[PDB]
Amino acid sequence: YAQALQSVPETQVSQLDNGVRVASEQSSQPTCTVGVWIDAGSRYESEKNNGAGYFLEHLAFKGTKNRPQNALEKEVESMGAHLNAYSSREHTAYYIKALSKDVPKAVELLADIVQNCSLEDSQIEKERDVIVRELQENDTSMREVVFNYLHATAFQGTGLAQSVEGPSENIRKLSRADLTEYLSTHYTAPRMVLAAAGGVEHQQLLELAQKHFGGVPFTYDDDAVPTLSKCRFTGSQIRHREDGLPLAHVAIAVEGPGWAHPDLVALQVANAIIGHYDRTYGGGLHSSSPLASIAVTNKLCQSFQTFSICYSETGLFGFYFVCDRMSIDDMMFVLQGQWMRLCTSISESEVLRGKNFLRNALVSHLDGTTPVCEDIGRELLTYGRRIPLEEWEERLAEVDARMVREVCSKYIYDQCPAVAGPGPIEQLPDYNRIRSGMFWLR
Amino acid sequence: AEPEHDHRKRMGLKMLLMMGLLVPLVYYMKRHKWSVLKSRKLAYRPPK
Repeated sequence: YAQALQSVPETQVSQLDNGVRVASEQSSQPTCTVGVWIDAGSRYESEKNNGAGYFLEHLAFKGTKNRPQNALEKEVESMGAHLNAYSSREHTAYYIKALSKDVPKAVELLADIVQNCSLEDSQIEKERDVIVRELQENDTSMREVVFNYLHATAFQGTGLAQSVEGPSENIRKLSRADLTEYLSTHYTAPRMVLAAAGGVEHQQLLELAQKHFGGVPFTYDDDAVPTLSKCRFTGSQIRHREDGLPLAHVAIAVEGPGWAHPDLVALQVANAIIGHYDRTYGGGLHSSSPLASIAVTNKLCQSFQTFSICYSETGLFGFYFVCDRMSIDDMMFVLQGQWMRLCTSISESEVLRGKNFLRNALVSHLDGTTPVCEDIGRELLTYGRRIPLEEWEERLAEVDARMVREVCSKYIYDQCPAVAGPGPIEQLPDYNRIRSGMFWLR
Repeated sequence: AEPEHDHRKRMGLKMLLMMGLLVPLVYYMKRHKWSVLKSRKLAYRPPK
């Protein structure tokens, strides 16, 4: 096993005199996947600039000037490659997955987008009303709105608080320009990463990137990556009630450390211990995760999940559950209680499993090519380099009970959390109450 | 008629210094706790 980790192929990385960092992992695999992961997002958007990164993602495929729509797609389809991607708050990417026999072809394609997007003013005015609809859809996904609102209040006033999607008013008025104003501003090599995994031979990649990414940095600026304005965490709540809904969602959380921080490990292990439930499972007998157990015994929630969504310099360590208009309270109580237990009297026998549970997701986090690239894509971008499963291993193969306690308490005990809840929540008690739920009557 | 006199006023003294000290304290506490509401803000957002 440990030998399995060790025998795992190191990841190659080397940047350009340009700025791009080119890394990737090699295997036997005929197939592969490759992508450019920009340090771009919504967080990087303004009050009138909010949306672009998206409105963008949405035209990032409809063509380039070199090869308009019908052709790009036709060139992509025709070769059997899958060009997919996203755009978060501090992370955007565009990956393709071909047969490795296309590294140089995929790579070019990549470059031709991140650099030259048609942005056909006529293509835009359509994607405009497309998003405005696609947004109206994102909307009844209470499973999400509940998170944005969480951000909305959790980081109220700052850049994170703005949703990756952006207000309707902006998407209704973004200019042919503003998009380009976004592209040319953030889409730069120093903040972009060319990563891939499959059967590829690094050098061949390099040269192709080093070949299609003929970027040239004059000024000292161009070679420098701006650090972002710190976002003020604001223990508070935001309630979008509506007893008209099947059920209510609740999401509460404390400020997260930020990728960098070594504790995100022990912390990650934390979330391992209470994990998540979801009525389909098969376990009123579940592992320690009482939140799970108790969730069953007393039919607390339809589903609950723990999360340590983190960013560059901040984060959101919490939990989110969905429950009938009626059992909302008992749930919080039982749940929030767990946090306490967690960082007041957690045991070794517990952390033991936690770890292994993480070590399982730790591994399965890297299941295939696309996913591997993700980490590489990410790793570098947010951490600085690539964290080997051999490393993560030790990182979290050395977290003892007393360490979890010391950690969670450090970020949960008597901290002012941010709660978010849409739906028939008449039953969720005020703040003070869920607030004094942060300290255990030890 | 009332030997307690002194003992009774001295007492009164202290009693007055506690009110002085205690009531504000709990006043903060009362406000501290209500701010959640005093602060608060509504908004009606139907779909149209």
